[PDB]
Amino acid sequence: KTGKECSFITAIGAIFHWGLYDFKYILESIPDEWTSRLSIKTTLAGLIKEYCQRFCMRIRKSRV
Amino acid sequence: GHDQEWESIFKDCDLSSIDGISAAYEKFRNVPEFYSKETFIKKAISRVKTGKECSFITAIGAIFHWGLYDFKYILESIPDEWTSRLSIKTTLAGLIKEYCQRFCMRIRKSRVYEIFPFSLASRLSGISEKEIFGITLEAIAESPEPANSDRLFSLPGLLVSKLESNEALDVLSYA
Amino acid sequence: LSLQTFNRDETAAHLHQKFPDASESDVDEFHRLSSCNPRVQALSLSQNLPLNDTLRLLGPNPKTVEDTIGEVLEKSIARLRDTAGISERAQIDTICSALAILRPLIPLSVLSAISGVAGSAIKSFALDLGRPLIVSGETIQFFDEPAETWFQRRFRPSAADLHQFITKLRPLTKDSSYAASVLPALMLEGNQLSELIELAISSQALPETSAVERRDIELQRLQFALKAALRTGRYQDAAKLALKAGGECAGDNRQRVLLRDNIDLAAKFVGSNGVQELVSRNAFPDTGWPGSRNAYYAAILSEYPELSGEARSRLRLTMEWLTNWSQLPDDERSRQNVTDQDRAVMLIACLNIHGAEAAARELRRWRPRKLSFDAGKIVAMQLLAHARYDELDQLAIAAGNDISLVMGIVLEARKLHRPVAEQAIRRTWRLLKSQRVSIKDRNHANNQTIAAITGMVEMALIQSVCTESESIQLLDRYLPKVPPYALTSEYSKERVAYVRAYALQAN
Amino acid sequence: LSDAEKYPLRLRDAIVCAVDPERAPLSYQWLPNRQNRNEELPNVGLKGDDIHAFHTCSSRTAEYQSKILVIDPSGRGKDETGYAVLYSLNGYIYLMEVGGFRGGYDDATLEKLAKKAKQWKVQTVVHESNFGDGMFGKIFSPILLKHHKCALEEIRAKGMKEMRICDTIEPLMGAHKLVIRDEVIREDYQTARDLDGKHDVRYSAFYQMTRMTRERGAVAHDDRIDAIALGIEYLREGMLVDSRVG
Amino acid sequence: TLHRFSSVCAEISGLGELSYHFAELALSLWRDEHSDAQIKADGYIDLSRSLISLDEPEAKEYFNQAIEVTNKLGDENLSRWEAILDLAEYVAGKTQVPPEISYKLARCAELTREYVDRDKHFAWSDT
Repeated sequence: KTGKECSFITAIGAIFHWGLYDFKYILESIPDEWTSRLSIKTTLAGLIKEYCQRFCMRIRKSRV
Repeated sequence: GHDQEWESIFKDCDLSSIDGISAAYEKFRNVPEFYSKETFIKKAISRVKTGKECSFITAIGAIFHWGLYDFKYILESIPDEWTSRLSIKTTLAGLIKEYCQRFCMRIRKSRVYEIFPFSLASRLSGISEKEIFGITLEAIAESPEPANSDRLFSLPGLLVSKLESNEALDVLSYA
Repeated sequence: LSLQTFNRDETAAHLHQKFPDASESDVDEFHRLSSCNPRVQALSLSQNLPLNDTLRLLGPNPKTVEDTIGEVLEKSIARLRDTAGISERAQIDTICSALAILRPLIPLSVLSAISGVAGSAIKSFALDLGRPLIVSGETIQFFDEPAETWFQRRFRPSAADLHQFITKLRPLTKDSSYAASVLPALMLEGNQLSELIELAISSQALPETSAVERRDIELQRLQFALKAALRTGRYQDAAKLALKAGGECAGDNRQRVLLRDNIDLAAKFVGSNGVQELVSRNAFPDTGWPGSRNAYYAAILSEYPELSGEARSRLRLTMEWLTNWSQLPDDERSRQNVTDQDRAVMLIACLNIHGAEAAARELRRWRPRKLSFDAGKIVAMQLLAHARYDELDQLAIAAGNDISLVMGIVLEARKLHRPVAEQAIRRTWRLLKSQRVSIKDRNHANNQTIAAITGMVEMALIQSVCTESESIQLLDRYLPKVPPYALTSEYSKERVAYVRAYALQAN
Repeated sequence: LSDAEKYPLRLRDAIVCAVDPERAPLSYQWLPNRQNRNEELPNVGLKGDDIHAFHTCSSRTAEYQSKILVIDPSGRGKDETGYAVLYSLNGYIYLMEVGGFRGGYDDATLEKLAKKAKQWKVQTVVHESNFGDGMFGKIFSPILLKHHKCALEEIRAKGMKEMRICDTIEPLMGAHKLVIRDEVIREDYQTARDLDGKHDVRYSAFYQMTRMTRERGAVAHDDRIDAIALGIEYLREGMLVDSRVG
Repeated sequence: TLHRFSSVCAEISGLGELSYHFAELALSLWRDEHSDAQIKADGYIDLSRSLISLDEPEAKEYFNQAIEVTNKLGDENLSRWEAILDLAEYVAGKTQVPPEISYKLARCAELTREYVDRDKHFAWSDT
C-alpha cells in the first residue's frame, strides 16, 4: 500500500537474515517509481552498509 | 544673551574640585532649557584657573562615566593653548586608554560616520594609531564574552595594520 | 539486596494526606520536582504553606529571598565537608571543581569518567545539599541563575585539575557529541592553544549525528580558536577565522528563530533529549515582552507525556510575567506588544496540560472579542494539520457563547472539507439568528464578516440543521444592496467572498 | 491599450483642499465634476488625471486625532533624505507636507529636520531601520531634544517595496479616504530640483506616484513616496491597544 | 494552492500518490533561482507540513533540507562586502595584482547587487 513501503523494505531485510548470494535479488526487484522518494534512498543506503560489514572476508571484485 | 543663567549655574561652583562640577551640572539641569553638553563643557573650560587644568580633565572624565558617543565632545572642546603643557598630554593619553579598553566590542572604523575620532585623539595624546589598534586587539583577546556577527565582520579592518601586503593579498584571495 | 524509591502511587498516597483533593497533575508536578525522594517531599510539606506556594518553591528560579547571594550555601558545603569520612573530602572538592566548568546539561557518566567518583556518591551529594541543584534521569542541573554564577566564581578549578580533566576527557570524543562540544572551552583554559588552532583549521573528525548538533561543534571550535590565535600573534590565521566564523554565527541565529516559530514540527523531529537540552541551554529569544520565552518552553515540553510534570511548572512561571504586564501604565503598556501568535501557543499549551475547558476559559479574559477569532484560526490550522479531530470537536463544544472561536473554527474547517460537531453549530446558529455580529477590523478593509457568515451557512446547509427561509433571512441581513467596491479591484482581498455570497443568494 | 492596469494609482481618486491647521470637517463626499475641477495647479499626471475638490462635506468640525512625522534617511552615497507629515481623523488620512533634504548626518540637515518637527507641532517621530545599523536614533535624539520633545520609534518592513507601496496605497485610495493639503501640489513641484538646482520632475513625489507599477524595474527613485507609504502603514496599524481582565 | 491539494488528497482513499506529485511540482517553481536563505528555508517547512498525515519518513527529509539551507547568503551581506573593500583598498596601491583577482572582484560585485532591495543601499562610488 501507498505510504508504508519503507516498513516493507526494513522488514524484508530483517526477517530472513539473508546470506551472501540472496541479497542480490532485493535490489534487483525494486521498481523505478520507488526511487523518487528520499526516505527509500536513505533506507537502502542504510541497508547496504550492514551487508558490507557482515561479509568483509568474502566480498571481492571479479571478472567471472 | 542669557548670561545670568550662566552666572547662576556657576554660583560658587569649584570647577577644580570634583563636587563643584556636579553641583554646576545640577544647576544647569534645574531650569530645563537649551540642553547642549558641549556648551557646558566649553564654558567650564573658560572658567578654570591657571595651573589646575589637569584636575579638571581628570574630574570631568570621571564624574559622568561617559557612554560611547558622548566622549567625542571633550576631545573636541579642549583649547589649543593647553597642548603646550606636557602633563595635559600624559593625562589625555591615560584617559584615551581607559576608553579603548572599556568598549573593545563596539569600536570600529567606518566610512559612513565617525564615532571616535582616531586622528584627533592621536594628535592630542601622542599615541600613534597603530598603537591604538593594538590596545583594542589585546583587550579583545582577554575578554570573556563571545563575539557577535558585526564584531566578527569588522576585525580585518583592525588586523590589516599588522600584515605585510603579500599576506593581505592571500587574505583577499581567500575571502 | 536493594531497596527502591517511591512509584507514582506511593507519591499520590503521600500527597493526599495533607491535601486530600489535589488533582492528577498536582501529583505529576510533585512527583517530578522531588526526584521521588521521600525525605525531600516530607521536608517540603512540613512548612504548612498553601499548595500553590509549595509547588512554586520547587520550580525554576524561585523567590530570591537572599539579599546577599551565596551566604547559606557556603555554610552548607562547609558542614557537608566536616561530617564526611577522611576519604570523601577530596572527592567532594573534586565534584565542586567539576561542576564549575562544564556546559549545562551534564550526563552523570561523563562527570563520573572525568572526575573518577562513583555516580551514587554524586547523587547522594546532590540529595544532601538540596537546592540549587537537582537530579533527574541521569542528568544534573542548576535551577537558579545568580546562585549558579556565584558557584562558578567561587570554586573555579586549578591547573592540575584542568590537566586531569583534559587528559581524561579527550579519548571520549570519538563517540559523544557532548565531549566534542565541551573540549575546546577546557583547552582554552589549559593554555593548550596551538592544538586548538590546528584543531579548528584542519578537517578533524566528528561523531555520527544530525545536523543540529554538528553545527554546534563547528561553531564552538571556530569561536575559541579565534581567541587562541589572537593570544599567540597568528594574525593572518585570525583574519581568515573571523571571515569564516561570521557566516556560521549568522546561520545559528537564523536557525533558532526557525525552530522557535515551528513548535509542532520541532517537537516531532527532535528527540526528547534535544528538547530538554534546548530548554536547559536557554536557546529561544523573547518576543517583545520580558517573560515571553517561557510560553514556548511550556509548549514544546507538553508534546511528551513523561516531561509533563516539568511543563506545568514552566507554564506556572509564565503567568507571573503576564500579570506584571497587565499592571503597567497605559503609555508604557502601549510599547510592549503582545501578538496573537502568543495567545495561540499559550492556548495550545493549556489544552495539552489541563484540558479543553480550562483552555477555553482563558481566551475569554482578553477584552475585544475579535482576538478569539484571530487565535481560533491558528489553533484550527495546527489541529487540522495533524488530524486531531476529536480534540478540535471538544474545543468547539466547550466554547459556549464565545461564538467568534466557533466562527474561526468552521472557516478553517471548510477549506479542508472536514465536518464539525453538530451540537456546537446548532447552538451557535440559535445564537446568530437573533443578535448582531461584526468581526470589525481597525482597518477599513478585509472585514471578515461575509466569509464567516457564508461558512456558517454552508455548514448549516450540509448538515441539514436549518431551513432555507432562515438562510435567506440571514444572508439578506448582511449582503449590501448597492455593489461594494471590491468587485472592480483585482488585489482587493474581499472580492471572492462577495462573488460566492451573491451567487449563493441568487441560487 | 493597457490603460486600466499599467498604472494602479490615479490622481482623480483623492480629495484636494486647503485644510485648516486646527479643525477639519468630520466627513466628505466625492464626485469629480467641472465645478470642482482645478485648473491652475501644475500637474505632471498622465492625460485625464484632473485635480478635483470635494463636492459636499459636513458642517461639523473637530480637532485631529493623531499627528506623525516620518523620515527615510539617506543611505550610501548622495541622495535626498525623505520625509512626510500626516494626521488622521476617523477613516480619513490627511497629508500636509512632503519633501527632501540632500546631505548626510551633518548638523544642517538634522537641525532642519528638528525645526520641521517643531513647526507643525508633531507628536511622534518614526523612522525606517535596516541591517542592524543602530546609529541614526542615537545620533539624532540629542539634536532633536533642544527644539522639541517626543518619542522616537523604529520600524522594519519586508518584501518587495514596489508591491508593498502599491498594496498599501491602493486599498486606501480606492476607499477615497485620502485628503491632500492644496499647496503641497505646488510646493513639491517647485522643490523638485537636481543637485545643480535645475528643475527635474523625477524628484517630484507625484511623478513618482503616477508612474508606480507592480514591477521590480518600476522606478529609479522612490525617496518621497516611500515615506508616504510608511506614514500610511503606521497610521493604519498603530491605533490598537489590548487589555486583560481577571 | 498546490500545498492545499497535497494536503486534501492525503485523506481521500486511493488518491495518495498525487500527494507526492503536487509536492515535487511545487518544488520546481523556485528551487533553481536566486533568493535569500530565509525565504528559501520557509518553503521546505510548508513542504514538510503538507505531508505529515501520510508519510512521516518522507516529511522528515524536507525538514532536514530546511535546517541545512540556513547557512547561505542573506541579510549578512553588505557587512561582508565592507570587509572585502577594507582589504582591497589596503593592498591596492602597493603591489602588482594578477588579472584574475581583479576580474573576480567585479564578478562578485555584480552578484551582490542582485540581492539588495533598494538601489540606495549599495555602495556604487566606493566600489
